[PDB]
Amino acid sequence: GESEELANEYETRAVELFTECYSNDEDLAEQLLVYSCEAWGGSNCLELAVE
Amino acid sequence: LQALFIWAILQNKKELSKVIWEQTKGCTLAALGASKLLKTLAKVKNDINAA
Repeated sequence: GESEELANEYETRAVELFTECYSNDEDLAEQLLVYSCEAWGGSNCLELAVE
Repeated sequence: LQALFIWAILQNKKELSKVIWEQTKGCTLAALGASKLLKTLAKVKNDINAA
């Protein structure tokens, strides 16, 4: 139950930060969507949103 | 005054528009014409923030 609540909190946080980043600039937010963090988990922001 | 209201209303100024709206004679015609212009310009697909 605690890990489910904390999961909901961080997915809300990711959505709300990216809508700010897109609203202030479009091109650099589309730069953000495709980057791999030099192997964070070895994946992408959009791919982790999908999986 | 309706021309300057079109000027301020196109630019999405949102607060100069009300100040100049209060000075206008044809008030409800101004509000309906501005509503129609902005509902058109909200359909332009590039730069969705301005939309």
